[PDB]
Amino acid sequence: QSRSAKAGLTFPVGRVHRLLRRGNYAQRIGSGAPVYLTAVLEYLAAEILELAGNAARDNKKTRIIPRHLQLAIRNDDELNKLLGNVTIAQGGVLPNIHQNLL
Amino acid sequence: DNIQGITKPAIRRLARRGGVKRISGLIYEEVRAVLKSFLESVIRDSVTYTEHAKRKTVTSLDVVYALKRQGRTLYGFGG
Amino acid sequence: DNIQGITKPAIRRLARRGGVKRISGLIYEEVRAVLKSFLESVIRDSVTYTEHAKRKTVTSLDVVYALKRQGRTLYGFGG
Amino acid sequence: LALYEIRKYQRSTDLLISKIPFARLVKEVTDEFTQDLRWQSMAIMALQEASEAYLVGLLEHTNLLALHAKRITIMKKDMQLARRIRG
Amino acid sequence: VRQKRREKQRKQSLKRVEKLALYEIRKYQRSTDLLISKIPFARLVKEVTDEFTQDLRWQSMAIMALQEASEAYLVGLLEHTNLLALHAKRITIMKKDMQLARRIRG
Amino acid sequence: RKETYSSYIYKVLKQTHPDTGISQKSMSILNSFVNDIFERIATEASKLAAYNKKSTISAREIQTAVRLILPGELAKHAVSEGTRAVTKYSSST
DNA sequence: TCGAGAATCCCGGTGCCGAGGCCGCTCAATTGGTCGTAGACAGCTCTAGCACCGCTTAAACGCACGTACGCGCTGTCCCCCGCGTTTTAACCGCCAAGGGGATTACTCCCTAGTCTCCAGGCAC
Repeated sequence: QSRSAKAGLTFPVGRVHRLLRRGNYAQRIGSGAPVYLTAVLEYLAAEILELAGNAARDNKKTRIIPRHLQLAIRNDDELNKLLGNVTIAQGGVLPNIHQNLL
Repeated sequence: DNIQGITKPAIRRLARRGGVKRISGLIYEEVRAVLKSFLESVIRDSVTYTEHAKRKTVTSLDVVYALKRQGRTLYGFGG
Repeated sequence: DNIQGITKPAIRRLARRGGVKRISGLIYEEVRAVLKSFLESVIRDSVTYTEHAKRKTVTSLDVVYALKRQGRTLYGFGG
Repeated sequence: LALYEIRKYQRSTDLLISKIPFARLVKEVTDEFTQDLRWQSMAIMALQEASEAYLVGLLEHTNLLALHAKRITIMKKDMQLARRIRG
Repeated sequence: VRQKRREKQRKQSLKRVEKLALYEIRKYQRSTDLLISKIPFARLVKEVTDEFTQDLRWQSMAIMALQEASEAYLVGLLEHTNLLALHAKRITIMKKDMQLARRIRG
Repeated sequence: RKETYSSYIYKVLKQTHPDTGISQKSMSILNSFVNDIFERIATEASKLAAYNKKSTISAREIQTAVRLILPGELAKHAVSEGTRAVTKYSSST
């Protein structure tokens, strides 16, 4: 019985606890810690995959491309607060012609 | 010369990606100079990474670590 | 009422300290607005720090660590 | 008398903005965000210094933005595009 | 040489089928791929690495990531200088416009 | 043979929206993003642990780190998901 | 005018390379008895912020000369730009050498743990 099947988790909570142990970060890791790490990573993954599913829905393509992920990460102010500095490979840029040139 | 390999219509298409109506003839040399400066500023760290590692291949892991060190992190090539 | 804790000649003398001579009338209200939006994140991060410290008084080391996390490191108040 | 105050406030390397109205302002924002919290005066003067540095950086960024648009008096749009290169 | 025959067939298919500046702005804003010619950029980064080198090798994906990051930084600086250009009542940009954004960022 | 989240990303994709396909480069971008936010929350949790005399990383350290990094709606939904999963874990051992 | 025959629009068949699934598997995930060690609470003090105001006190609020210049209009003037035309090297395919990356590990060498003796270091 793994620690993931004790809470319905899918992200590898035992592996994550192992990388926190043998990963030059801290000394002790509580039992309530890596299930919560698995929880917040699962929430972030569910948010970005739902945004990618919407981006695949409204763009009539049944697959996930990096342009869809770039339009996911750049058209949300919470995602511009979180990851407004990093970029996506082959993601392109935001199509926004300014009003003064129009 | 290899600094003029990125020619005038290349920077024109880059500006049309960035949304410019009309551009001037003084832009291209300063664009190439700031591109050489940014390339030097990332390549110095990216080659000190591969010079410490007893290697001669500038690996993609080394350039994404050097990009993460200098703020502008990429996704997909490690990390 | 503490939203007007700063005054207009104070912003004028701060502009003379920097180099801004001619000031518009909207600049003081926009400075109050950008001060409002600037202090709020660091102060609520210090509230999160004090909640991590589970006390009432906000200690100075929590302020230094909050300004270090925000990217506005201050020298002289810790270490 | 234009160069008088520029050579006065810059050479005097002390603070210029208030302390106790800033204490009232930080009490106001902790009443907005938190429950009253006691505040060390070193933390209040550290917030004062950080606000001063952020403001002088914003004004020294808009200084050349004023002369860029053939102006001298800074405008409200100057505190709308200097934030674009400040995050 | 079946790969050569397939390449000639694809080249023939591209030659037969695939073969007021306001359109290019909205055209190149929805493009996703790279826009810098590859092997002159590789020769340029080979010349840049010759200043800080020894026969240092190069993986191809590293030069691809470098081209992507440099294109991203250039379009970021260009998108930031367009606002300062139109702020100074200039539809046409100038080298003075790419001096303040190169100054106030650091 | 590297410990990759790829099968887990496809698994959590197949629960809410199974109609969308996933490529290779986009999946590697997702894996690098989740590893980046994982190491960011790891170093922030280790930093907050080494701040105020608590070497054991409990749920308190990482909930303070989640409240620290994320914006308000994101930290609210993240602390909701984390409290839900920690009750489901501490209840079912 | 009938009809047979050639051309084309639209409908049906088929490569094809990327997404999806799968058998074999093999160093990690689980649980466990234990065990030195973090750590949470509490008397108790001590110490830093808060209010009132004694006593002054520069400084902001706001209105009045006045002229510098932001915005808009008018004329100027020229420099990138669309377009045509000529050149040119990028991409692709392919032949070829070979060179560092990757994987295995052993003596040796440098470190965790151990106790023992001494010279730093802010307080009086």
